[PDB]
Amino acid sequence: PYPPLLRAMIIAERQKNGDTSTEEPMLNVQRIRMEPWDYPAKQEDKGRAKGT
Amino acid sequence: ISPYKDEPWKYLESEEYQERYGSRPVWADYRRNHKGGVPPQRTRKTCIRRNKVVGNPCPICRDHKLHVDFRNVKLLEQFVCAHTGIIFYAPYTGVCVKQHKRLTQAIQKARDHGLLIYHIPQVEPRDLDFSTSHGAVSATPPAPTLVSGDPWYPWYNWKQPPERELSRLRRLYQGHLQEESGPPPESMPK
Amino acid sequence: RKTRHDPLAKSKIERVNMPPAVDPAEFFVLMERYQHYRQTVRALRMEFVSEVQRKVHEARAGVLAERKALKDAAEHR
Amino acid sequence: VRSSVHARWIVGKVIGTKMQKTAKVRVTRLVLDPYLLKYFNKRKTYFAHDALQQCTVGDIVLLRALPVPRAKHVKHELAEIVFKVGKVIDPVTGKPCAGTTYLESPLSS
Amino acid sequence: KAYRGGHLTIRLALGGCTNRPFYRIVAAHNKCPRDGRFVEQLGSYDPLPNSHGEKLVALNLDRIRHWIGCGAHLSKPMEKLLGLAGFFPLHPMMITNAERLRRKRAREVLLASQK
Amino acid sequence: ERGWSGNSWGGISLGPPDPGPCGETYEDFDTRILEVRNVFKSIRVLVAVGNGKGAAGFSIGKATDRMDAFRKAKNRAVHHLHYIERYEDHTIFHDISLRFKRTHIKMKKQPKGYGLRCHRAIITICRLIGIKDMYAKVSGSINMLSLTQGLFRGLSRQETHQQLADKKGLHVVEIREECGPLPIVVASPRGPLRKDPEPEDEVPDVKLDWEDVKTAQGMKRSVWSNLKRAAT
Amino acid sequence: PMKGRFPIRRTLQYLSQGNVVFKDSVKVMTVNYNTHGELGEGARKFVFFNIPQIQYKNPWVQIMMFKNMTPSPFLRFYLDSGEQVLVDVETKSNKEIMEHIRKILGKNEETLREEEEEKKQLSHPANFGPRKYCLRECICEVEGQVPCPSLVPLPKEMRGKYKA
Amino acid sequence: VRPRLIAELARRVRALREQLNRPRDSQLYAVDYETLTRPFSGRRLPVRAW
Amino acid sequence: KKPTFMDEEVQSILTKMTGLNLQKTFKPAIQELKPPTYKLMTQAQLEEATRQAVEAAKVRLKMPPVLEERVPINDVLAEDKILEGTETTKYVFTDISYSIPHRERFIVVREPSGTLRKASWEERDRMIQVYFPKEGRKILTPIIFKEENLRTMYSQDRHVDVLNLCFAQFEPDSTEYIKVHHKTYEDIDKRGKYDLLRSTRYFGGMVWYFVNNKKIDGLLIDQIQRDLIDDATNLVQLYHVLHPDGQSAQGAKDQAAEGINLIKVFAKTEAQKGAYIELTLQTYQEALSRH
RNA sequence: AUAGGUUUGGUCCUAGCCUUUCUAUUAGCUCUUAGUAAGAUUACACAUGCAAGCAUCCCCGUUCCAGUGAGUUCACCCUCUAAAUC
Ligand code: FES
Ligand SMILES: [K+]
Ligand SMILES: [K+]
Ligand SMILES: [Mg+2]
Ligand SMILES: [Mg+2]
Ligand SMILES: [Mg+2]
Ligand SMILES: [Mg+2]
Ligand SMILES: [Mg+2]
Ligand SMILES: [Zn+2]
Repeated sequence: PYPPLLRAMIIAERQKNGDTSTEEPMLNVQRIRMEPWDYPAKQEDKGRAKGT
Repeated sequence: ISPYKDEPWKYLESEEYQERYGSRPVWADYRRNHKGGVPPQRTRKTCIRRNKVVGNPCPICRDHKLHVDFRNVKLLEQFVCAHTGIIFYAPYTGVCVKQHKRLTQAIQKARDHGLLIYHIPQVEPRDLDFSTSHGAVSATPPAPTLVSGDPWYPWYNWKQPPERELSRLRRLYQGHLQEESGPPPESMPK
Repeated sequence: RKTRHDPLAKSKIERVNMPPAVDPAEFFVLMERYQHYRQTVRALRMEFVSEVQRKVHEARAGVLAERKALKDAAEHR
Repeated sequence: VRSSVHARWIVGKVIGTKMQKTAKVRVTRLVLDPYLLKYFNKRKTYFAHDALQQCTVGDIVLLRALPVPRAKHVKHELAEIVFKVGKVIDPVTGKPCAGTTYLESPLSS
Repeated sequence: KAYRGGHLTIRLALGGCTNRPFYRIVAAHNKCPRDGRFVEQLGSYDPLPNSHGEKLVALNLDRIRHWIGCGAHLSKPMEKLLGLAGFFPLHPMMITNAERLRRKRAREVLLASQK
Repeated sequence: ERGWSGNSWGGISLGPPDPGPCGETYEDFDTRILEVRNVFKSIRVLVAVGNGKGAAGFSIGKATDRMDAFRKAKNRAVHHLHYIERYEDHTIFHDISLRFKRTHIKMKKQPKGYGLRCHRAIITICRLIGIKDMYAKVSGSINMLSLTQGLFRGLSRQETHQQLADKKGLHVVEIREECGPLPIVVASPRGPLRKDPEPEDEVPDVKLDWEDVKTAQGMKRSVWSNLKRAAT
Repeated sequence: PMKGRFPIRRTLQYLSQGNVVFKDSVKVMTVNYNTHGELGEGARKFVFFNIPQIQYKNPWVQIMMFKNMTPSPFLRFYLDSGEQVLVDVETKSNKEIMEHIRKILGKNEETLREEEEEKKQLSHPANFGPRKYCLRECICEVEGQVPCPSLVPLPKEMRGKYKA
Repeated sequence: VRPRLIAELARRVRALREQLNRPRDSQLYAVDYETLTRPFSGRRLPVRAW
Repeated sequence: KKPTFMDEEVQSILTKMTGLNLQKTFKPAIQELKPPTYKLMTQAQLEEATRQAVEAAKVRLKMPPVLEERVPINDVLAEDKILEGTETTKYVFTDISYSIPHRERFIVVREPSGTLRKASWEERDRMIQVYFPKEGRKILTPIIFKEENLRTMYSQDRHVDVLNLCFAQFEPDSTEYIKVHHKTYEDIDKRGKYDLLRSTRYFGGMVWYFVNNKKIDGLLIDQIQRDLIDDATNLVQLYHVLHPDGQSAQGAKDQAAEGINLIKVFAKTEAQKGAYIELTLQTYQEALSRH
């Protein structure tokens, strides 16, 4: 579900624009893959300690 | 001690006031003493210090029967321009800063009480359209969770972890553990 | 604040930051809550980005903008 | 987006032709005096590429910005000669003129 | 001004006077001072209850959405404020702190009962 | 009551003028001292008289004794009275720029309640005349006699709205911001009305004063301008 | 007094009185006019009275004048596209020239009002900041809110000195 | 503008000296197991790794 | 259907009944004064200026719309019971996006119990004034609107000032606006001060209120005494159209009443003080004959 | 500037200087309370104590914040286009 205020704003905009649909606004999370925090990162992008 | 303290306006309709001032404002004959042709841009703070009057008291302080009260509309009118409706600045009449502040407060109070006439402009409406059909002021359709009494998201509620995960955490944090917390109280304890 | 060239204080050389202890159940519940919250926030952020890009595209190559451009050119001619 | 040169279209008088394929042009703008509130002429010198070397001292020319500067000071090219010095053609009637007098009458055509 | 790296973030800039705080919701470079240069003011927040017993929060929702869509980050207090407004889901730490307070008050009530 | 300063004769009242030999009383007239000078010894006094209702004048009196000079100047002033036309009996009919010898006087008509923001001698003379609202600036040599002469000349040479209406044969209509777009006809010609309108001068060729334009544009910065002062 | 004939021309009010705001296409305006000849009279007045106003409303447009180069006066506008607009102004009054140029190459009042409304949005009345940019500095200036401690001391319970 | 050539020389020299004096993995990631500190820098490792 | 207040017909009759007095409409205001300007004009130019002033007055006298009392806002967006007890004071969230009508602007309240609800009308107006200040409007209700100060205002015959303050302070559909306007109208009717509102934009609303409450007797009598007979006949016609099922309407239809006969029929049918209406009408007719 | 004092035996003109107004620093004398704001003269030299950590090791940060005004048209607009956030 959308957050309460954002859902209310979406519904209000639809009703203002003439749309009378009763379908709930919904956030797609199929494209959001929450990768575990311990997954290996890209070592190629990592830095190196400087010589001192 | 003034006998007009309870009803200050009476003093302005008494014959003593007419003899002293006539029809001119109470500040008409006052003159500030200063060096130069250009006076200081502010008046003295007060003519009365520790219950002692200064040599040249201002028009208000020189008459103890003159009371600055929001009901004494006739007195307050003398310190407001009749053509522009603006309160004179203190150097204009020579009133001290304290009496000027008191006069300004009394004039504002009288205007707020409808006792002193002042210009009220005619203004335009705040909004161009007065419709009240928008959802911001109308009723939004309730969400299914609100109808069912469930939290907006399932993760707002406490779910007891499985025993295996708790044991895994206990192994991960050996020697650095607190007492395990059970489900919290359903309502806020009173 | 200190720069990288400023020496460390001598009263802190033996300082050891002991990690805080962990409540397992609250830890697990908090981890799940963070995962869900970040998922929702990322979805909202992608939608906002899409709206911003759509508004930019409608401002540049929008149908109303193109109609206005053609009308202005015709008026000039 | 079409050029990195600030001044895109400018009109000036040619004041120098001693450089090869380059005309030194004087451009006047109107600048308000902040105190007197009167408009005075402010001058600026521009170098314009003249490939054919058809510019003469004193003629009024139009300069168009180059897509990029071709030299340190050459940022413009000669789009056209608005008024050839002593060889002005009246734009309104299209007839040659010498000052305010017609060399060839409009009625003749 | 050019900062090494950095990003835009929507945060609270503290103004007001001693013992009277007030916050301006501003989108600013993360490296800039707290009350220094900002890109745009996106709202305000008065943390002191007024004569009506209300904490007033003003949010420029259109511009907030625009700057979030432009890649701006959010400070944690702003995430909590937006969760309170209902613009975002409630932040996990609000829920966790509510549960902690519930347990603490339950312990206090149990102490009272034991006494 | 003191005059302009504690030790100054200027601004001090001399009382009503004496009854004249003609048999006329002047109890409604007030006399004010404008200048006292030692003539090398005798005393020369410049005084002004006025009834506060448009009738005013000024005179010089020379005598060995100061009081005799006062009396002579007052009695001669009452017999050389000007009449000053007043717009609504509080201000002048229009702005007046004049130069008498080396003394320049720029006077500006002002709305009601504006007060007398003018040279102190001009304030005294206006009070004698009955003018209550006006602005005045004096430039060049500040010579009291020249100032008085120029002031009286300019005030006596002002054209009223009725005179302008008769001259142009047209309605003189007043526009007030406080009254909105309502046209207030303040004067109409006694004779017939001309049917052709005034030329709509696209840009009039008027002589503007740099001080007024500078004040209007906000470039005037004087610390001495618009200072708070006692009622005048 | 102010120097020169028609000193009103050198006041900001007159300079702002102009009604010609060129479209963004215009870059250069050349004014060829004759110092003598009755048929060019308006053009001379156009140079005398209205060029300052046009330049004031169009600071970035290069305005250039030419004298006694052609038998008749004319105006030429150069546009960014390279198109040239020739306006014959012989026998025309200065007001007529202003109206013509406003009609053919001047922004209409609709565009100007749209621009003004766009400028309005930049100064949001709800924003708090210095008076140079915002109506109010602090929320304490709003009635009903907790006032500034500078003017009204806060209660002892709300002050850290007496909370510590 | 008066050129700043010493800055050019310094940056080039520092780049060369950093490319030629690279610390190796055996030096960077060595550890003193008794104190659990890096000999290269002297910084101690976090407690949770000990 | 029954005519609305904003209908072209009703607006035309109310506009004609209000009148247009340029001196009262553009009375000299007490404010910062500037030196007046002067123009030399012919008769034709003066007439042009007069008609332009008439147009300006017509724009100024535009009647405000008459609106019904707004329904209270009682809507709940969410109930997050987890937040109950975590806060002591409510949070008010106002969406200050500039290009939104104030009646479409989302304003919400998170209460201490955790309920996210929509702000009430009073809270909405207060927040709008806080963040979009309007000249003449105060965030806190001025004390002039207390009924004691309102009696004082009425005693000073400053009803127009009261209505201007009400328009500046309250929304047209708010309860306070309706109550103050109705109280002012009641005072005017009780003390016969209708002329105070003539040539003002509130006269139409006052007439609408009187007609809808069936208390036009005093206004009709005042109009007859002021020889505004056309206004009285138009008032009777407006009463009939607003109440076409009333006894006066059928009486006028049956007796074919036009002009003065309409007033007579109304006085005989649906007048609370029809006797005095008849007396005043008879006196007006007698004076007309004598003149 | 609403101006005023001052040249001469005297008048007028020209012209300087000063007075009246509002700020800031310092000095003399004097000084009760509460709140708020502001706070080395010196790019002269500095005792002493703190001002940068975090983190399952890698990295990241210490290039920020804070300070000063020595030097001084590197600050603003357009074009192009690195690094950084999404
Ligand atoms: S300036 Fe707002 S609290 Fe002080
Ligand atoms: K790290
Ligand atoms: K410096
Ligand atoms: Mg003295
Ligand atoms: Mg001098
Ligand atoms: Mg001497
Ligand atoms: Mg001291
Ligand atoms: Mg990149
Ligand atoms: Zn006093």
